[PDB]
Amino acid sequence: SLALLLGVTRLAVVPTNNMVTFFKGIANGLSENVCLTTDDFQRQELEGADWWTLLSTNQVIDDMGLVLDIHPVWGKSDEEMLMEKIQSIGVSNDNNTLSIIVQILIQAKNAQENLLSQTISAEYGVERSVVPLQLRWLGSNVYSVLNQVLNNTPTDISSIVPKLSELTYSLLIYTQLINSLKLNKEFIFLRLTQPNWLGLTQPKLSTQLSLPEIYLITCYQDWVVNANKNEDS
Amino acid sequence: RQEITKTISLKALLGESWPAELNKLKQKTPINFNLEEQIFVEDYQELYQRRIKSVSVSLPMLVGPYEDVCAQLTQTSSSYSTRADLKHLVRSIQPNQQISLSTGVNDSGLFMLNFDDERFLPFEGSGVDSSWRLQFTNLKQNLDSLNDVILHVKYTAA
Amino acid sequence: SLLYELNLGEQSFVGGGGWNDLYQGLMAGETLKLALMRMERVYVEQNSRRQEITKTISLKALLGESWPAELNKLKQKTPINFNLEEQIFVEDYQELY
Repeated sequence: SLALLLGVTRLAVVPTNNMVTFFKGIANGLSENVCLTTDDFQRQELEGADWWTLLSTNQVIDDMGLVLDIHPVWGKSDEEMLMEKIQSIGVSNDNNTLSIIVQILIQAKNAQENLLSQTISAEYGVERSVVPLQLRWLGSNVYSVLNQVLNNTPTDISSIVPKLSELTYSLLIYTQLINSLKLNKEFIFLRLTQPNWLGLTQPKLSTQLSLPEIYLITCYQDWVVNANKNEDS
Repeated sequence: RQEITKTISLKALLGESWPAELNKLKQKTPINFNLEEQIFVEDYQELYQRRIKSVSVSLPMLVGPYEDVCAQLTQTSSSYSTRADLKHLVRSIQPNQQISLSTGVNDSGLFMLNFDDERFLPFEGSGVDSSWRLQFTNLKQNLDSLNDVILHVKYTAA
Repeated sequence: SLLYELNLGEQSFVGGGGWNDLYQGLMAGETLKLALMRMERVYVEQNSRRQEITKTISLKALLGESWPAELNKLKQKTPINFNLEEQIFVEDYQELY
């Protein structure tokens, strides 16, 4: 198991067309009335998207400016960073026309995330609070997975992109990394936020893992239980 | 609240020089208005506050039951979308509403409704400080016998 | 009835196939509440007074005196045939979209 988890003499798997039924299941779940704002989601000048054309009596500027996407950080992430990012990019109209389009956007961000966190939890047996952190710590992005629908993954040819077919294979080994030992999300959240601050070396911003981490994170996972006071001190 | 009813004649409002000048305004332009205090307030008992409830129009003109009074009324209007900083259509209906005449009598000013509806009546909940227009449109192609225009208003004071 | 009575383009709230044959139709009703919620909100927005107009015409004024003369056939033999073309219904009045 330890050699497999360290990635030496790796596993073999079959690309069964059941995988297309799962990705077509994601595309179906995306398509049936979720009406998602993912239409060319991030990249600058977000033009020609339906939602703010209807609400144009309250604010017109659907194209915005720079990107509408997030990287996690410790202690406080959330919609305050999404607000500060759109507030920083040269909007002089600091009145309610700027704040209302944040409270219009929060449920539209949830409608992108909630699909994966509610569905893949029933494929692989992990809690919905772990899924987006597991996905990024594996070396992936929620939109990059959702874009494979636009790359015609739902087509039942017996071939799909490596970006899915090897990602899916890689997810099972990283699932054993979180079940051959059990740990809580705040550890993953710190490890994903700031590796050198946790105590790692700069190359471990990459997806790669080796024994000098595995000793230290395991002996931490003992010490956090062995200590004479509760979790958070 | 203090519900009040009011009426005015354009001949009585403007004086005889404007029914004379109307020989241009029959064809070239709208007729331009504002309900300023010297007729709406100073000629009546005083008030702290004022909000509209209904309006209507009658047209002193030589028009029979067999013919159409295709004129138009408006309050200065918009249908336009607000744009912030970062670094209309062919006689369509603007959401503020603009009443089109048919009879040349007060039922050209509102249709079907008595004293209730699911929705606010023309100018309901506005102050009287606005500006207004009368335009004949295609009625100007047979306009030959107009004499005066009569307006009616319902509003609440306090 | 919503899309006819407001004269509106497509929105497709009531999707077919909501039944289930692993779980014998469980949850196949709660989706109809959310369909009615998605539907109702179109009526909450899209109601306002459209430009209500009233009109009248005379067939003598419409057709001219040659047709009240030709009517000596149409009294007995045939219907009288019509179409509300623009030169009396629209071009003789203020324009519209």
